[PDB]
Amino acid sequence: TCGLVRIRLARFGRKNSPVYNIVVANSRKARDAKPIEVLGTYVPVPSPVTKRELKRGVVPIKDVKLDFDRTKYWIGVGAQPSETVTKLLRKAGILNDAWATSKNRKVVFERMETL
Amino acid sequence: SAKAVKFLKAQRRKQKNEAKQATLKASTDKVDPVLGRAD
RNA sequence: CAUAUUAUUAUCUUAUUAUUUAUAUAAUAUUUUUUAAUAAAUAUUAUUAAUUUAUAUUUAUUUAUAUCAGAAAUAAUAUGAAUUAAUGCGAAGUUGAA
RNA sequence: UAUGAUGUUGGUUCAGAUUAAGCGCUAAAUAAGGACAUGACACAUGCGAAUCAUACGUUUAUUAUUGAGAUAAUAAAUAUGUGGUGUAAACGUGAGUAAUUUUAUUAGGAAUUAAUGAACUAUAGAAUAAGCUAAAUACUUAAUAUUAUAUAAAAAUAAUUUAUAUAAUAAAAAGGAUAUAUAUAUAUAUAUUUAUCUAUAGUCAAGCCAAUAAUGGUUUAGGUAGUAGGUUUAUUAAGAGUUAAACCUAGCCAACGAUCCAUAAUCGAUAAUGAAAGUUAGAACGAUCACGUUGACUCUGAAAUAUAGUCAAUA
Ligand SMILES: [Mg+2]
Ligand SMILES: [Mg+2]
Ligand SMILES: [Mg+2]
Ligand SMILES: [Mg+2]
Ligand SMILES: [Mg+2]
Ligand SMILES: [Mg+2]
Ligand SMILES: [Mg+2]
Ligand SMILES: [Mg+2]
Ligand SMILES: [Mg+2]
Ligand SMILES: [Mg+2]
Ligand SMILES: [Mg+2]
Ligand SMILES: [Mg+2]
Ligand SMILES: [Mg+2]
Ligand SMILES: [Mg+2]
Ligand SMILES: [Mg+2]
Ligand SMILES: [Mg+2]
Repeated sequence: TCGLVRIRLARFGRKNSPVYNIVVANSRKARDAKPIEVLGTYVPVPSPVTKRELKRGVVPIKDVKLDFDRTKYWIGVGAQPSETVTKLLRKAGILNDAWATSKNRKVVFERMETL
Repeated sequence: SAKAVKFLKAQRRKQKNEAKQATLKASTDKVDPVLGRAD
């Protein structure tokens, strides 16, 4: 994270049940103040799955809603995503491995796009 | 005292303007609305 | 009659600051005229530190204007007041006959 | 609820919902949402802004070469020395403020806002010399790198824009960390890293003005002399009596309420209520402004009368 424009997560919800708002915001402004744009939402809690479903083969899913075309516009301009936003966008395929870090093998499931 | 001289200048200007307004009230040739001009 | 706070000013005082005047054997840099100490070579010749000198950058001193804030005067905004005006209520009644 | 009874006018009260709530009595567990509205009254105590050793310096220990030290390699220590970045935000508050710069709205404007980037993006380039610091990426001095003219062209024209050619733009910088390669510990030369400076554009941002609305008292009725307007000058990136100077004109506001006084931060896709128009609040969520004990000024900076600095006031 650096620069004036940053793509971050703003905390919404209630105590002990966070949800997050993927926003484009000024660095110098407050975390929960109204941002430049609201690119999406991110619900951190995985969807619970039945013990049976663990055996069947499905995994918990985390729900992210995002504007793919607009996030490309903001990344192009030089808005600097944060570490968590970097992780989210990199899984989405928006960001490639150039954004990986040393701190961060096999692929059970490759990324797939569907309607 | 520059304040005193400035105040005197302001006063002179103001009284000049009030005299101008008072004499401008009677500067207009006021005909008789009843009887028209004198002749 | 007494206390309090904002506001202003042809008044008094003024921190600091901003411009603005003038003065510096006043400084610092460079430019001259010069004086000492030091080096190299066969009388020196240049070098540093000081002497005078005239351009900048400031310091001290002053001239003027404005200026925080203080008084003094006025006004208001309030707060209290002996003295004092009116009226409201109620107790059972008292007096007139409007 | 009048009335001896009737009809009507007329007030008073009640039924409903709510709260930034308080109090009386009473009270089990859990989940969530809030919590000094009053004295912007005063404050004990502890915390809330640090970080960088890969900027410069210091200080050790071992090994090697040199002879008390000197120089390298490797380990460390050093944020009480010199430096870089950060505190214009966020947090809290609602004193001031009735608009002279505040709030809300507009598919609103120009002066037709700067050779401003503040901190990232994409591109090119450059990174020189001295001095002073003990040394430097600290400071100074110096080197090199849009606007105004003149010619035309047009039209979105009685100006702007375009292109050209000149003038000045002309304004900078900084190295550290590793490796290696040369040669003669000394320099030097490349590469990798992380910095530095300039330029174009993008993004994020700023400054200014307009129109409409924004509480009560006229038992506050006249107010205003920079006052209202014009012309110049200084200042600003930029208009304007905004501030300072000069000279002209006599205007401007006002019974559809000026000026003055009192009170108040303002608002919403927020909260309460109603059938609705509306009315109330502005706690909580969010937006804007103001302030950080009080007043004025100054430096830096693009942006500050800064929670900075100076001066004064209070304690
Ligand atoms: Mg009765
Ligand atoms: Mg709770
Ligand atoms: Mg309070
Ligand atoms: Mg070191
Ligand atoms: Mg230090
Ligand atoms: Mg602030
Ligand atoms: Mg530098
Ligand atoms: Mg005026
Ligand atoms: Mg108030
Ligand atoms: Mg109100
Ligand atoms: Mg307030
Ligand atoms: Mg609120
Ligand atoms: Mg509160
Ligand atoms: Mg302030
Ligand atoms: Mg306090
Ligand atoms: Mg203050």
